[PDB]
Amino acid sequence: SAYPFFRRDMSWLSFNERVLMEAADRTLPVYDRIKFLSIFSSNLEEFYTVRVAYHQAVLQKHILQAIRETVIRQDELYYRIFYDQILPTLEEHGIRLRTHAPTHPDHKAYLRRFFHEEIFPLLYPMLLLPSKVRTFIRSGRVYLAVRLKEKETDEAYSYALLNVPTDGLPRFVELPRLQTDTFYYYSFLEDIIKEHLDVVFPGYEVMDSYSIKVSRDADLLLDAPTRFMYDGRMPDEVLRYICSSCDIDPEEAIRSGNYVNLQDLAMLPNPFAPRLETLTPEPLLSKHLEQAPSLMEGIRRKDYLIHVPYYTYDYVVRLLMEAAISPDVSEIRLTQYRVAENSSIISALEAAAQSGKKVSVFVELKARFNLRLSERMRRSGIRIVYSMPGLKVHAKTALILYHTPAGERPQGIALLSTGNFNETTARIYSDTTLMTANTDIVHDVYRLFRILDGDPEPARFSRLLVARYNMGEAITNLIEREIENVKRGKRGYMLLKMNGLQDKNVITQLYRASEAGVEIDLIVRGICCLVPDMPQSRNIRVTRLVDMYLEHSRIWCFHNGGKEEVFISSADWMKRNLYNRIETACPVLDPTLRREIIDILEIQLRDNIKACRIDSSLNNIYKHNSDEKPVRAQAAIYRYLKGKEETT
Amino acid sequence: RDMSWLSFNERVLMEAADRTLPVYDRIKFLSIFSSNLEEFYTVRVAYLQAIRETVIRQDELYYRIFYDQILPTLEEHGIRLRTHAPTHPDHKAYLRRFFHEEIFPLLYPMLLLPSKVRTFIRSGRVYLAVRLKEKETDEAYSYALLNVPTDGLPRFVELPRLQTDTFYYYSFLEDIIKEHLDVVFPGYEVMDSYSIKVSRPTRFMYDGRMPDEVLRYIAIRSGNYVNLQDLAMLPNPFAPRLETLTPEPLLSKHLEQAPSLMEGIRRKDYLIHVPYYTYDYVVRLLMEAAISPDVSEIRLTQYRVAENSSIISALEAAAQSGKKVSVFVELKARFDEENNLRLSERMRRSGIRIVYSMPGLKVHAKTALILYHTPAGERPQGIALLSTGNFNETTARIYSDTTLMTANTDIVHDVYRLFRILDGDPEPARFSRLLVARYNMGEAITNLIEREIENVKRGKRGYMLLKMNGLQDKNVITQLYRASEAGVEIDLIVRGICCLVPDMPQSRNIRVTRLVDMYLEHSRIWCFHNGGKEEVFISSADWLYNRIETACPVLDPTLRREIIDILEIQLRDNIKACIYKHNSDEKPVRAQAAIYRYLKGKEET
Repeated sequence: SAYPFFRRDMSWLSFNERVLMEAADRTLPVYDRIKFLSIFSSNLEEFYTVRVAYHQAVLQKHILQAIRETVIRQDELYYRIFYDQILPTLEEHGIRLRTHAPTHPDHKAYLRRFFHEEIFPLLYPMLLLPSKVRTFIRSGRVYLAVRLKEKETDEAYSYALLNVPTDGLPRFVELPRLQTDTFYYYSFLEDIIKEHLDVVFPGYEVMDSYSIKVSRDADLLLDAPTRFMYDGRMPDEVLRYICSSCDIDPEEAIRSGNYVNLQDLAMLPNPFAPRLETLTPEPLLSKHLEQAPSLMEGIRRKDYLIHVPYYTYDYVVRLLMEAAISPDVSEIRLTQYRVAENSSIISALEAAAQSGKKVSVFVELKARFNLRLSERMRRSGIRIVYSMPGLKVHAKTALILYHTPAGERPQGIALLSTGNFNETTARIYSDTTLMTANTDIVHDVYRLFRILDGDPEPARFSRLLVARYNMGEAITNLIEREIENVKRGKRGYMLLKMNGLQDKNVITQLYRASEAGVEIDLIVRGICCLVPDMPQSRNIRVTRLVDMYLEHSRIWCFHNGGKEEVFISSADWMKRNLYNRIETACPVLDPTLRREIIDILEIQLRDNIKACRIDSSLNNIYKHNSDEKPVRAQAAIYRYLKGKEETT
Repeated sequence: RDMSWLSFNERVLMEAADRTLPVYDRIKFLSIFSSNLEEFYTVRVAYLQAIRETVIRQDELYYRIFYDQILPTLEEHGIRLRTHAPTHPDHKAYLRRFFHEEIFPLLYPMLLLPSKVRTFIRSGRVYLAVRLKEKETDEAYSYALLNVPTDGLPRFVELPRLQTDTFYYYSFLEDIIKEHLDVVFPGYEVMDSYSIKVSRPTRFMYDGRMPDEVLRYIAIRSGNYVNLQDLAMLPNPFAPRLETLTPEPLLSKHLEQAPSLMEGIRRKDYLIHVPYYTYDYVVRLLMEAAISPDVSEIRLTQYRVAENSSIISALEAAAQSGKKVSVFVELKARFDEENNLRLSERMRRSGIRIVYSMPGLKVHAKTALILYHTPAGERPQGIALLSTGNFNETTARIYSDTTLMTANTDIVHDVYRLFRILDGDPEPARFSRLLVARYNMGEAITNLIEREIENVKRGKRGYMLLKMNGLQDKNVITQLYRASEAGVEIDLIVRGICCLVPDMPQSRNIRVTRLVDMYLEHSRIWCFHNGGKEEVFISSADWLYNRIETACPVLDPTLRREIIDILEIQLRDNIKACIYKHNSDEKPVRAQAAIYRYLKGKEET
């Protein structure tokens, strides 16, 4: 009906604004902020190469103008933070990231040597004669466009392109130091190059150079560029001089600040070891699990919930290793985003397959995405099955099966999760993992993998929710039940946390639930297309929580009068999630476990330090409140969980 | 000396010429010749007329093998390495797409303007000097330089194939650039291009078809292809059907049929010789250690931390099982990439302790140690792994190395102690059997030499057998001279750079063999005759005061027999290297194939 919806990209840009804000948070240790600057840059790179590109491919066959307008604004904010706060704060703590060329003799002597012995051999000085010689400018790299005037006083300017060899040198170059010195010194690689251009072009007067960067859909030449970003001091004559070979309208050209590709800030060294950066605490264990005779025995006796970064990642692989050398185990089956890197998990699985046990890995990746690693695994006896086009398996489940009679119920352990088991990222992910021996779940997971492995099985699950099967109905039923309850004069409440909410249908149901008097708390960090503070969303509160850990859990709580039901999911509610992929959602059956999740989510909804509420103009508004005691959810959750573990 | 080892490189080229050898074997020898003539020209010529005459006719020998024999032979076995652009449309289409999508974005076309703009030429890299006319009218020439981006792409490009096709098709990377020059220079009639290659600017191998004026626009003129040592990289479509460099990896069938590897080692010492055997035992043993409840800790030396390997995944698994896992890496890169940082961070997150070599004492000793749990002030009991090579095999050229796997209580305690010395722990620095560089090693070697000299003075035979990569040190060359005059017989098996001259008053007793074979002989072994009660050493280096090195005695008699057997195969007469009587009626073989036949035989006993 007549329902409002944010555009998804505007909503996305709102998210990256909040990332930029972490950088502006002066209460945070500098390197925390620097990390977020880098993240912001890498996110906007991804957005450009898939999302802006998409809209550019459509406009061949306003959104684009809106993006550009917003990005130009965010860019200005970025440089204000960088020059007015970051660089100054670094100096307050003895770090000098030089933005101009050193005057100090020793530093000069050093860099001149460095340029000569280390940089220069990695250069490729390219004169640009546009119609005469063709040249490529690779994406994700930084290049210097140099303007040259020769011997003759003639106005005619020459132009040259050179590389900043960050494929062979660091972006940031440390300058030698004495303990008596006030600072540690750093220089941009491209700055050093700028300061020595005269040796590269001896027969010219080097007029100026400007940093450029191009993002493109892929690095290729056409057979007979989503972004072209450059230092704003650059005259258009030289722009149209590289456009003289690129056919690039002033639409993709965005003039920006003096340093580009600043996602490399993630590479800026902190010479004060653990200082200048929030120390992440030591990951907790479960005492209960630890004091069982073996891990598999523990899960056989009780369900466990593991909340990671707070708890270790170690339980998945430890369990896998137990299972490897156990006589009782017939098979192990799990999902994996890719098989490309070596991992503990792969190793535990290889051991198991070599121990004769049936080992299957269902991998959600593509046609044209490793080869040696897969063959090593197959040789070990592991089986690897891919999602052939249509449904890609986004589900995050593992399965350990015991030897059982014949027509008996499968017995074993199911592991279900909001993210991947393999920790392989520099950013730390907050995620939630259920470990259960429950015979209904274990059977459902059992059945799921047979279905994914193409075997005949009835499309029917006891407790599990699978996408393109029972999940759509279940989500509708659950929401509807809250609507009904309000009409019976009972409380109607929902607590919903995910990375993204974008699906028009589910959003419309939510609006109808609000209209019906159902109260809704949404905790959504990324894209949200539901628009808050509206008549149709009058009973909805929208919280975006962004902090050091990536809030990646997907969790659903339906009040149901007071017989609360909690689900853990692999899916956000996008269009592609509820229809294209195979996903999972799982009921948390154990009451104390369900209670914990709600406790945690309540901690999140109580956050007054990082949490932001969204308004109808897509603004990130901090939920700060001096009157109440300060609570930041990522600190508090750790204290809560550590608390309970001392109560063993 | 130099005339003799230029005639050593003659003997390699001789093998390549050998028309009864399998094509890819011949191709690998040509490849060895090209890498050897190179090394010469950095360590010998840079350090002149007498060189040129004999080299330039070898260069003529080489190219004759290559063009007249190697190329058609491949064709005859259904391998088509083209020297020209394809006429076949499918191929023509492919390379054109390949050029645009893969090669072009990796290109840096630079017009050469010699005094206006300065530019560097990287050594070891192949470039294309390109000669341009902007129009056929001009008569004069523009010039340009082009990279051949073999750092991002292979030197030989395979063209797509149908099972029905007669051949496998390959093209040189630079030739594809040659054919597509006009996309790079649309404004010119692209007159020519020539392969160039520099050494350092001491040398300048280049395409002989190149004029000197363009040479002056920036010197040993050769054929149409430079850096032909790349011919090793050229793949063999037919598994191991046309080579000998990859026979079936051997298993230790005894160890294979023990109830576990850890059980096996616990009961007997084992030797593992690589290419010959599987590389898997170390990884598989490490995994057994990772799942085992008995294992208390795992220590290991590493060169760098760079590759995320099977071994890393294992140690991670061990650390996550709660075991102490420390890793001793000797070099940290200066211009640190994030992939190093990421891998190391993941390992740190997993429980693994990265400990970098504390100054001076870089560990070069490539060892591992698996420790069990033991009662009180008990002796450390476990497994120790000591090797001649690096634990992480990420090689292009194939190295042969030897690994001891022992649970011997003396060595295990010795390796234990060594790690604690590397872990900066104050320790009673006294090793029972092991010999450690800035500790007992120099004294011990000296005695070992002085016991043979002693034995000569006692009327008994004095004998040493040493296998080495090379021997530079003056003090020890003279130490070997000291033993030589004092009546001690000496065998030197070496490969690379060595300056000890034979055939003199101080070297009548020093014979020096240099093997002519495919794998890089990396083992470093010391054999002391000791009046017939023989002593053998596995060693991490060759002759002692800079880093920390290890020499390990081979205590087990049968393993000592084994190594001596191997070494002696490398010393026999029917094997290719360089009063008595025999005839010219036995077919010479290669040491490595003989060694393989030997180790295979041993296993099926």
